[PDB]
Formats: sequence, C-alpha cells, structure tokens
Amino acid sequence: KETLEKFSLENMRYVGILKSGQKVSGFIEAEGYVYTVGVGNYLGQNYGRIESITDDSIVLNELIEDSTGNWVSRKAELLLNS
Amino acid sequence: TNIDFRKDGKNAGIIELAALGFAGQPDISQQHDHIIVTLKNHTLPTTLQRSLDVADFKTPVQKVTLKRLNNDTQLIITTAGNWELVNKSAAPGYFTFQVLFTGRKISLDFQDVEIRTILQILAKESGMNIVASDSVNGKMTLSLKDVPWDQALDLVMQARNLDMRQQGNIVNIAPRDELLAKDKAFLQAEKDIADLGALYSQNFQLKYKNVEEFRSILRLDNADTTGNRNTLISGRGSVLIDPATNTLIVTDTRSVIEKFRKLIDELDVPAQQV
Amino acid sequence: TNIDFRKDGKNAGIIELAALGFAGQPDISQQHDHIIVTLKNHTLPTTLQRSLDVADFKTPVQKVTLKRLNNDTQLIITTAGNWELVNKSAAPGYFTFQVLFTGRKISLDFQDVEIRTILQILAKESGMNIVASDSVNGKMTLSLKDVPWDQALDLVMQARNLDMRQQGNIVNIAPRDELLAKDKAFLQAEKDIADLGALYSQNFQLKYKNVEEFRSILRLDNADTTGNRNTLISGRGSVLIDPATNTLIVTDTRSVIEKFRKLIDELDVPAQQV
Amino acid sequence: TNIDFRKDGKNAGIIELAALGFAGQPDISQQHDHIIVTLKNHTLPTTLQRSLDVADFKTPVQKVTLKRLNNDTQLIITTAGNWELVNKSAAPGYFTFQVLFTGRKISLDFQDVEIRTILQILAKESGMNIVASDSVNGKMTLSLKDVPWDQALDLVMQARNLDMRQQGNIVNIAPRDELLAKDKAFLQAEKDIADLGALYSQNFQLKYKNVEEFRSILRLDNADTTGNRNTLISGRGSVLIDPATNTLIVTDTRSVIEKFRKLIDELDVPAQQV
Amino acid sequence: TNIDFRKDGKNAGIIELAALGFAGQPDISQQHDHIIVTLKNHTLPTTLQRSLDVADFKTPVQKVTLKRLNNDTQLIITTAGNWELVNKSAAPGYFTFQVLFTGRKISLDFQDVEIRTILQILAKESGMNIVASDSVNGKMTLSLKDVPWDQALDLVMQARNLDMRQQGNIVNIAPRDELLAKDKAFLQAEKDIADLGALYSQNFQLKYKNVEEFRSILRLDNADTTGNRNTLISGRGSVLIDPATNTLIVTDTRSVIEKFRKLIDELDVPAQQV
Amino acid sequence: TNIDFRKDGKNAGIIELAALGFAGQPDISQQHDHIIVTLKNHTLPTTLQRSLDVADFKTPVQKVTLKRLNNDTQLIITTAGNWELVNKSAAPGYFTFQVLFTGRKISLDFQDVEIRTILQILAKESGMNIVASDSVNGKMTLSLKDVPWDQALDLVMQARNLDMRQQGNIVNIAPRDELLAKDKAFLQAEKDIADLGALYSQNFQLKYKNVEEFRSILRLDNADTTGNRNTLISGRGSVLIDPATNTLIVTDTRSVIEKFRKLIDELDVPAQQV
Repeated sequence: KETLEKFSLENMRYVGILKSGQKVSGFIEAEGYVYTVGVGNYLGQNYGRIESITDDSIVLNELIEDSTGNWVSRKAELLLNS
Repeated sequence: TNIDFRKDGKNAGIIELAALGFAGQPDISQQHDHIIVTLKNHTLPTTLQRSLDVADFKTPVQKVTLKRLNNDTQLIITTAGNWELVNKSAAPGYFTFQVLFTGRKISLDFQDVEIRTILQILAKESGMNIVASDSVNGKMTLSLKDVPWDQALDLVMQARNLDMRQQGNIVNIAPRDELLAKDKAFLQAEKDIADLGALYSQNFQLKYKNVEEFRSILRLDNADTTGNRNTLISGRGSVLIDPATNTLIVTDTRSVIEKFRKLIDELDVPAQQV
Repeated sequence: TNIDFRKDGKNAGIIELAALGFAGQPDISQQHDHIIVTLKNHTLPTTLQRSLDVADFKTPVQKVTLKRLNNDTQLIITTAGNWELVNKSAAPGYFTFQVLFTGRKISLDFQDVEIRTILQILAKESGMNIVASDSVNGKMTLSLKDVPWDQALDLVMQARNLDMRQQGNIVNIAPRDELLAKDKAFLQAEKDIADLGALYSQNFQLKYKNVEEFRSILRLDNADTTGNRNTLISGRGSVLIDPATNTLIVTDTRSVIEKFRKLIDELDVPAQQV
Repeated sequence: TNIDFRKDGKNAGIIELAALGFAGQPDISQQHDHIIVTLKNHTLPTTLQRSLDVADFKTPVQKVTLKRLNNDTQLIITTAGNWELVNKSAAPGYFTFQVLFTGRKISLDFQDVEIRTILQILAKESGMNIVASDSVNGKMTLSLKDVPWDQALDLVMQARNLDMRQQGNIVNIAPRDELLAKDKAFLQAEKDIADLGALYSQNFQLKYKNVEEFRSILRLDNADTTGNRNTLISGRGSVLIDPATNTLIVTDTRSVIEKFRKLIDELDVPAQQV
Repeated sequence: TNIDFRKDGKNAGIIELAALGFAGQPDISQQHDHIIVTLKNHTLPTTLQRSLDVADFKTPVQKVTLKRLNNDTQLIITTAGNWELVNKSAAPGYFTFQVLFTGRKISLDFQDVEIRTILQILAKESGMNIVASDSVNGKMTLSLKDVPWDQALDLVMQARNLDMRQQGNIVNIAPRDELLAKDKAFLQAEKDIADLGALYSQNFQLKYKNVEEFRSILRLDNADTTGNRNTLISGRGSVLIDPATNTLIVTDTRSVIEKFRKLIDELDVPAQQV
Repeated sequence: TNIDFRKDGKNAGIIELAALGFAGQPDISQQHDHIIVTLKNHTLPTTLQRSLDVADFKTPVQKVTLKRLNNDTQLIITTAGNWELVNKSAAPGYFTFQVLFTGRKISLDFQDVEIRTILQILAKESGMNIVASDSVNGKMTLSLKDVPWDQALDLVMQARNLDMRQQGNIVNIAPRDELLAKDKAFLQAEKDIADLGALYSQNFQLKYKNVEEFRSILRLDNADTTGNRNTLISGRGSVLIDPATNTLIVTDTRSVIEKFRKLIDELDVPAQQV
C-alpha cells in the first residue's frame, strides 16, 4: 500500500485539515509522518479506509485483526485533537 | 489537605491532590466546563484552598482551583476542548486526576508550524517565490478553508506574522510588525508605562523632492547596524517603503520614525525654496 | 453541602447537589422562572452557598444559585424557555437535577447556520448571486416571516452580519462591520480603555479632484497586506466606497481611517489651488 | 422557613411557603392591596425573609415579600386588579397560595394584539390602506372609546407604536420610532452612559437648493444596507422626510442624523455661492 | 522547620530542607514547572515559610518558595529547562533536593562566549577584519541558524553588544551602546530618578559649514580623557559620526551630546551669516 | 541568643554566635551565596534576630543576618568571592564561624595601589613623564588586559581618578574631577539637598576677545588661595582650559564656574562693542 504500513495507529491522529472549494479533506500524521485522507482513502496502521470528513472530525473505517484473531474492518470517527 | 499539578505522558494535565484523613472515595463529576470533587468529612481550611497558575502549559487543564466547602472539600479543575478524566489511587489518602493579489483557492491548515515553513509551502504551491529574512518571528497555528493563498497570506500576516514586500519575482517578508517587536520590548521594559509604547506607521508626504533621492540618506540612518547596502534594515524592524505617488511610508519604532521624519522633512524644505 | 453543574445527554443542564446529612427528599418546585429545593434540617453555611457561572453554555439552565435558608437549604436554578425537570437519587444524600432592493417575499428561518450558507441560500432563491469574502464572520440565528429577501438581508446584516457591495451581477459581502472586528479587538486589548474603541465610518467630501483618481493611492495604502489589486482590502476590514456625488466613504478602524483621510485631503488641496 | 413563587393553571400566581414547625393554620387576610399571613410561634430569621422578583410575569401577584415578625412570620404578597386567594395544605407544614386626518368614530379595543393586526383592522374599517414594513415592532394593548380611527391611530403610534407616512392611496407605517429602537440599543450597550442616548429628530432648512435634488444622495447614505431604491431605509429606522416648504426632517440615531446633516449642509453651501 | 538553598557539583541547585518532627518520607512530585513536597503532620508556621532569592544563580532552580499547608508543609521549587530531581536523606529529619552588508550564510552558535571572541571568529570566517576597542562589553550567548554573518552581526550588536564602524579594510567595533553604559550608570546612581536616564543619539544638521571642519573641535571636546588623536573617544562611549549628506550623528550621554550640539550649532551660525 | 561579628587573622570575617540552651551542634550549610545555620530547639525571639552592618569591612563576609525560625534559629551570613568556612566550639553553647593618545599595548593590573604610583609606573613604561599634583586622590584598583597605556589611562581616569593635562614633555594630572571633590563635599554638607550638588563643566564661547587675554584675570580669581602663578589652581579643583578654537572650558564647582563665566562674558561684551 504505502509507507504508512510501517507506523501504528496510536501514533496516528488528526493534526491538520486540507480542502479545496468544498471537498474538505482531513490531514492526519503518524510518528511525524504526515499523510492526508479524503472521502474514500487509506489510513491507520493495518488497513485503514476513510469514508467521509467533517468539521473538527472525520469518519473513517479501518481493518484490524480482532473479534476472531483475523483482519476485520471497523468504522470510527475522530475528534480534531488540537 | 493540599492540591498539586504536573504534566506527564503526552501533554497530559495531572492533578495530584493530598487527602489526609480520608477512607473511601470522593464524588468525581466530569463536566464539559470543569471538574468537581467532593470529600465528605474532609473540610479543608481556607489556608490550603490555594489555586494553581498552570496557564499556557499546553495542557487540557486550564487551571486548578481549590475551594473549602461547608463540611467537605470541593475541587474545581477548569478544562478546555475534548478531554478525558482518569482518577488514580496510589494509596488510601492520595488522589490523582490524569486529564488527557490573486491566486488559486487553497485551504491552509498549519498546526503549530514555523511561519517560515508556511512561507515555503505557499511558494511551493506555485504561490510566488517567498523568501523571508532570517529571524522573522516564530511558529503559528492557523486553519482556513476555501481561501486563495494570497488572501490567506494576508490573514496569516495579521495573526502575528510578518508583512510582505515583493521584488516581483521573489518576495521578501520581514518581521516588520507592530505587535511582536514592540510587545516583547514592552515586557522587556521595567517601567509600567513602557509596557505601553508602540511601533507605529506613518506616511510622509514629499512635496518638493523626489522620494528616491532620499533613499541614500534614509538607508544610512536606518542602518544602525552594519550593512553595506540593504533596503530593509536593522534597528529591529524599521522599514521605509516608497509609494508611487511619491510619498514615503515608514514603519518602525517611534524613536526611529521620528528620526526619519526629521530628515525627510528637512531635505524637503530646501527643495521647497524654489 | 455543596452545588455542582454539568452537561450531558443532548444539551441538558444537570445540577448535581451534595446533601450530607439528609434522609428523605427535599421539596422540588418547578416554576416557569426558576427552580426551588428546600431541605429541612439541612441548613447549609454561607461558605457553601456559592453560585455557578454557566452562562452561554447552550443549556436550558440560565445559572445555578445556592442560598442558605433559616434552618433549611434553598436552591435557585434559573431557567429559560420550555424545559423539563428530572430529579435523580443515586444514593441517600446525593441529589441531581436533569434540566432538559426589491424582491420576492420570503420567510427566513435560519437556526444556528453559517451566514455564508444563508448567503448562498438567498442566492439560490434567485436573489442575486451573492459571494462573500472568505472569512466573513461566523454563524447566526434569525427567524423572520413575510419579508422580502432583500429586506431580510439588510436585517441580517445588522444582526452581526456583514455589509454588502454589489458589482451588479455578482455581489460581494464582507466582514466590513463595526461590531465584530472591533469587539474582538477590544477584548484582545489588555487595557480597559482599549475595551472602548471603535471602527467608524466617515464621509470625505472631495471638492477639487475626481474620486477615482484617488483610487490607486487609496488601494495601495489600504493594502497593508499583500494584494496585487483588490478594491476590498485587508488590514482587517477596511473599506473605501465611492459614491456617485464624488464623495468617498470609508469604513474601518480609526487609525486606518485617519490615514486615508489625510491622503485624500492632501491630494484634494493641491487640486484646490486652481 | 422560606418563601417561593411559581406559575400554574392559567396565568396564576402561586406562592409556596415553607413552614417548618407549625401545626394549625396561619391567619389569611385577603386585602385589596396585598395579602397577610401570620404564623404564631413561627418567628423566622431575617436571613430567610428574602423577597421575590416576579416582575412582569403576567400574573395577579405583583411581587412576594417576606418579613420576620416579633414572634410570628408575616407575609406580604402584593397584588393587582381583581383576583382571588386560594390556600392549599398538602401537608402539616407546607403552605401554598394560589393567586388567580378625519374619520368615522370607532372604539378601539385591542387586547394584547400585534400592532400589525391593529393596522390591518383599521384598514378593513375603511380606514385607508395601511401597509407596514415587515418588522415594525411587536404587540400592544390599547382600549379607547368614542375616538375616530385616525385619532386613535395617532394615539396608538405614541404608545410604543410606529409613525405613519402616507403615499396617498396606501400608507406605510414604519418602526421609525425614538423609543423602541434606541431603548433596546441602550440595554444592549454595556456602558451605563450608553444607556442614555437617543435617536432624535431634527429639521434641516435648505435655503439654496431644492430638497428633491438631495434625495439621491440621502437615499444612498441612508442605505447602509443593500437596497436598490427605498425611500424608507435601513440602518435600523433612519428616515428622511421632505416637507413642502423645502425643509428636510430627519428622524434617526444621532450618528446617522449627523451624517445626513453634514451632507445636506454641504450641498447647500455650494448652492449658496450664487 | 525551614528551607535552604545551595549550589554544588556542576551548576546544580540543592535545596536543603529542615524537617524537625518527621519520620517517614514526604510526597515528591516532580513537575515540568516546579516541585511539590508534602509533609503530613509537619504543618509549619507562616513565620518559617520564607522564600529564597536565588535569581541568576546559573542553576536549574529558578527560586525556592515555602508555604504552610493546612496540616502539612508544601514546598514549591520553581525550575527551568530540562532537569532531574534527586532526594537525599542524610538523617531522619533532614531532607535535601539536588536539582541538576552582504555575506556568506553561516549559523552562529556562541554559548557564553566573549563578544570579542565572536568578533574574531567572524573575521576568521573571512568576514572582514574586525577589531574591537579594548573593553567593549563582556560575554554573550546567541544561537542563530541560516543567517549571513553580516546579518547575524547586526543581530548580535542589538543583543547587548556593540555598534560597528568600518574603516574599510578593518572594522572597529566599540561599546558605543545605549544600554550597557547607561544601564550600569543607572544602577550606580543612588537617586531613583537617576535610575531613569539615557544615552541617546541625535542627528545634527549642518547647513552652513562643512562637517569635517568641525572634526578638530569635536574630537577635542570629546576627549575628556588623554588622547593625542582618536576619532572614537573616551568619556565612556561618546561617538561622533559623519554622514555623507553632511550631517553629524552623535551617540552618547545626554550631557556630552548637549555639549557637542552647542558647539556644532554655534559654529554653524557664524557660517550662516553669509 | 544573639549574633556578633569581628575581624581577625588576615582580613577574615568571624561570626561569633551566642547559643544559650544548646547541646549538640547546628547544621552548617556552606553555600556559594550565603551560609545557613539551624539550631533545633533553639528558637530565638524576634527581639534578638538583629542583623549586622559590616559593610566595606574588607572581608569575605558581606553582612550577617539573623532570623528567627519556627522552632529553630536560622542564620544567614552573606559572602562574596571564593572563601572558606570554619566552625569553632570554645564551649557547649558558644558558636563561631571564621570566614576566610597612542601607545604600546600593556596589561594594567594594579591591586589596591595609589593612583600616584600607577601614574609613575606608566611613565616608567616610557609612557610620557607624568607628574601629578600633590594630593590628587587616593588609591584605586583596576585590572585590564590588552590595552595601550594611553587608553588604560583614560579608563583609569574615569574610575575615580583624575583628568590629565599635558604640557608636552611632562604631563600634569590633577584631581580636577567631578565625583570625588563634590562627593565628599556632599557628605560634608548637613543638608540633604546639599547632598545633591555638583561640580560641572561648561564651555564658554569667546566671540570678541582672545582667550589668552582673559588668562591673567581668570588665574587671579581662580586663585582663591595663595599662589604667585599657577595655571592649575586651588579652590579645591577648579580649572580653566583653553581650547584652540578660542573657547574656554571650565571645570569646577558651580559657584566658582559662575564667577568665571560672569567675568569672561563681561570682558567679552566690551570687546563686542566694535
């Protein structure tokens, strides 16, 4: 996928935003590494996938092993941590 | 009884409270504004209800405040933004609270970044070639959406940032700013009155003589530092700008501005005797 | 004894009261103005009758107020608009109170919406094409009925909103407003006197020279920011408007207005010597 | 002991009194002015004789007042107009008091009705065609007898209502009123001095130039709002009226009036140099 | 009970506290701001809560502050930058806290070094040949990055350092500085008013006579010390500089400047009678 | 209890403390700033915490300060520079603390030596032939490095030393100094205002007459002492100097200067009537 596959999710948080006109995208960062995400993108440690963004918050959905011991999706919104 | 504050983990506001003579646990009330902690049979004296001053500590805890209750001990821990409360009991008596001018449209989100970097980023954006002086300011945080970089730049300047001058291909931005230079100077000054002072901007009309002729002299006086030839000059942010309608605008400390005005008017007067 | 406040659920005003030494239940009196809670044999000291300051907390509870009674403890919880009271007893002693210029006629109902959106909505209404600057203001709430959008717009502007300028096809609305820019500036200023200050509007008569000729210079001084060419300009909401009867109206901070006046009058005078 | 107030039923003023240590019943004395309640052996402390502030609560109870007696507890419940007293004892100790310009002659009785409706009603009365602006004011209550609608209208205007301007067939009435706009503004102002301020009316004589010529400019400055063309204008109730003997009357805030005067006099002066 | 401060090891801030009547150990709370030490059953009198004044002691401990708690003894040891806390118990009662103008771009990092050395270093850098006077100032600490040596030099001068004059091949830098000479003088003066005083700079215009002609006399008065011939002169940092547009700039104490002005103007006047 | 100070050995600062009611030994804390001595169960009254005033005693002990502690007796013995502490117990109760203008470049290190000697030393250095008056001043301590003797001389003069006049082969240096003569005079004066006074220097322009002509008269008035013929004169350090551009500079007490000015101006005026 991308370098991000070398960072965890604990170190991944909302550090900034980034829009153009009205697309409004969310800018996240992991252990210094800066990587943005918009409607339908990739993030998180395992297999993160964002669906929508919002003011001071973003709605994503990753894929991590759990509830069985095998990769499994998981939606969740983050609250801008400034 | 007594209260204490400390930071740990990652920008977390810990509130170590000393409870001498308590057995069970107090009533923790996590509110959206502040926190509440009541301790039955723990009435503390007004000589121990001291408050904290952890302001600008980069933590979720605005400031700790202790207040003696009727028969109990109420605690007020002001907070800000989203946060989480975590109580810890390392022993029967010790309580703790871990509080954890035309351009393309762009959205500018810079979180705690140097203005210089923001300057570069914009340039990279194909927004001109912006080159700052060396030590213009510091770091700033702005978040904008749907704004052209040129507009955002102006907004950025106002926030605490610098003013911009453009050569044309390359733009130089300098710390020529009312607030920072003087604000710091104010704090520096011992006298309270000095705390009030100002760098100001004034426009000098030049009726008789051409503005450019003044440049040599103005540059010289402006350089109250070593500098072979600089339009921008030291003396901590003094600047002279030449408008097209032959007027000079000077931005700087009052003392420096006074000097510049005296010279400009002085030269103008002899031009005046026609 | 002691009182506490907190928000939960959905914009609900909770009032957690600490009752130490009580068995039964107090007398809850839900009034249309405030609330009343008496606790027999619960007389609290004046050192615990502290009041709350939950103002502008977006809740039905205006503010909590504690007062010591003769032999009991009376409580005053001011409220607003329609609401409901809900008492909860998590234990024998802990009490809680969950307080839960010509256009078509239109009715404008905007509840807590950005002015920008209201601007767009009106335009969508076939009311001109309104384009704001970028960061004009914030969100506002108005509710009107039987008012033409043009009229409502003016009313909207006054509420806290912006002033409007029309190009003709498209209209630009900007934060050029007396109250917001300065109000915030006042709060920003440390000095109390500074709290009183003002952006003001003044009309400059131009007898000798044409108004348009001034435009180049005025635009330049107005841009105390980078901007290749903008009629509206930075410097936080300074604006120059040209009326038909060759007068200039400037709206902005006093300092900026002073500068503009000096230049305008200055140019006018030489025009004057005919 | 303690007193409390609350509304219920249909605009009824209930006075819940807390009587701790009482057996029988007090002495209820219903007077045409206020109420009296004595409680033998119920002497309450001065720290519980607090009074109420239920002013303008739309109830028969003016305001509740508690006063400690020699050995008893006297209560004063001021009232107004015709009413009835109703005591209720929900228990041995808790006391309650349920306090429950030429026209045809017309009698105008409007009880708590919008001025706008009264405006319509009069028009329906064959009294002209009156059309208000949109948000002129609010609701008002007047009761008159044997008065022509035209006269009543003037009286109505004075009460709190608007001033009227007549096109001829249709009449427009606007909130151009000294009291409401400013009164609210006063309250809005934080400064006490601001509480004193005024919208005023002034007459401007125009010696040299015709009044109508001014109209274009005055309309423009008056519109400190968007409006293609309105004789009446925004800026919260500023108005210019043209009398026949070529004088202008302006009614509005002092600031706005000042602006208008400056322009009018300014134009008049050049007319003056003949 | 009592508190004490002392330095040891290598720039370490030790805080020896006297605990009379204690057995176990207090609660050490190492915070990022200050320190906290509570001693149960060690409540100290307000007559022993004296604070320390170890300011500018070149230690990690800003200043020690003692405060009496309700029933315990709280201690506040303000600190700065990164540091480490180390408690030591030499006995059951004695507590201790060991708190442990165009040039190439260069980054100037000088930690506590004499300005003179920095002067030499820059010269070695191929930045001119800089020669100071003898006793220009003292040592200073600056850290810069990405700045041309010429620019850094100006910044360096401002910090507390000197002003520079260039012969051309060699540059002489002197203590001609507003702040140091006078600041020290202020402290020297017994009178409080004297504490406020100033060395100032002023520009003298010379209309009638050539600036150089003045040099002989000015040099002489300037030398209120023995000196056969020095452009720079004693009298503790008085200097006269000749600008190209035949104006003289003098930097020095007010008294000295006054003298110089009187002479300059005096000579100019006879030149004036043409 | 009580404290005492005394000098012994070789410039040593002894601090004899009286401890009545003590058995063991206090806690000696030798700090880089001051000293600390705690005496458990030795709490002394505030009427015995008197401090010492051994200022300028030429000892390592700045000044002794006694302060009563909660239950003990803390002692503060401020010190300076490098020193050593030595406690001595002559008996169970008595405590003691033994606190033990162009020339060659030269480094001038003079430790507590007469200025006169420094004057001679420099001359011996091949620095001119310097001859002072008789009683110029006293002794002074300076330490310089890398400074030409001529420069050091000027610095030396400023420290407290004299001003220099050169005949050419031989140089005479005199106590003509603002600070010493007047400073002593100030102390001498009983009146506080007198404590503020000054010897000042002023420059007298001589337009009409030659400076030398004045010499006879000025010498005479200057000699308010017996002296057949002296350019330098008594009256405690009054001096007249003749500059080349025919101006007279006088340095002395205000009274004497006033007299001299009156005469100079007086003679000049008749020269003036041409």
